[PDB]
Amino acid sequence: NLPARICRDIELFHFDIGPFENMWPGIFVYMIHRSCGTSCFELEKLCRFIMSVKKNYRRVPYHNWKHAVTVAHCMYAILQNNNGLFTDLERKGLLIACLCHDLDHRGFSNSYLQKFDHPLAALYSTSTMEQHHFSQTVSILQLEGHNIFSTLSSSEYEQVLEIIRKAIIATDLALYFGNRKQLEEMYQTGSLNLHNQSHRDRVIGLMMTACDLCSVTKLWPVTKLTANDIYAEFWAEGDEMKKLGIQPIPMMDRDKRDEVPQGQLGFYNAVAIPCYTTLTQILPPTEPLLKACRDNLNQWEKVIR
Ligand SMILES: COc1cc2ncnc(N3CCC[C@@H](c4ccccc4)C3)c2cc1OCCc1ccccn1
Ligand SMILES: [Mg+2]
Ligand SMILES: [Zn+2]
Repeated sequence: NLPARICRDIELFHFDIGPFENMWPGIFVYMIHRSCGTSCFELEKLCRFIMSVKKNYRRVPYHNWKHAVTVAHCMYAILQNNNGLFTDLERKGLLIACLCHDLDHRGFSNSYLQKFDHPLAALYSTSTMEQHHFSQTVSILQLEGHNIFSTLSSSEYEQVLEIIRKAIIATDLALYFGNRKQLEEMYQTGSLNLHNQSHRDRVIGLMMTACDLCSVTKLWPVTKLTANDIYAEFWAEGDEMKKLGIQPIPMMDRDKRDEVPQGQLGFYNAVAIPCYTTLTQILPPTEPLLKACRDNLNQWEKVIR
């Protein structure tokens, strides 16, 4: 049962879920309750799903259980401040998608898996980890007593899984660049139509990027510390690249760590600011994400001087 400070602060886009792991499941239950109703999931079925999801996240520095819940929380905040736009089913699916969207991640990029010749890259040639993440989600749903969608009709079940599939695939950031370009064209020609399912999928995709990247929308101390965990995986990957005989990109090369601030500038200019700029144009109540993103861009510019 949620303490008062969290009942309040959880509505803030910049909420941080804290260091107490055992609290995160109740945090997610509360979010899904508040967004989708307490009559919607069988409580002990949902609990069991949640613990099995936790168990199939790995102890990696960043792509871990904490990241998953944090991304779900960003989605909760977007959904709360955009009442009436998304269906019951969409809100259920998106929150579950966010919880599940990095299942069984190793802390390595699709590119590294492809260079390594990992079996997953043979099985899923594109969006490799993201296809696996969705595969893991289904496997967990098929375990005895884990079908949190058991009361929905067959049709609604296939529907919500497809919502989840597309949302998890969309977290492959390689897809974001084209998606966002399409959406910005749509916005500026006044052609964006939320009743159009393909447009709607794009908007959900962008929301999934926004949540996945949300470390850059927290207050600076959180953003800065989260970047330590992000780079710990990047640098581990570049070491691994060095071990296959391949010179890693700078971002993954620990020997170029003094360039981290310049790198952050690059990322904010080319990815984060455009992402939340476009999201605020479509969903104006998401503006606090953009403002916090800009403040962090200013902090990184401060570090450089
Ligand atoms: C919050 O920090 C980041 C989070 C990221 N999350 C997912 N993917 C990334 N990258 C994937 C490959 C390309 C990269 C990118 C794309 C466009 C411009 C810049 C970077 C995005 C990320 C890069 C980040 O900054 C790390 C930024 C960085 C870049 C270079 C050297 C040191 N740090
Ligand atoms: Mg991912
Ligand atoms: Zn993620």
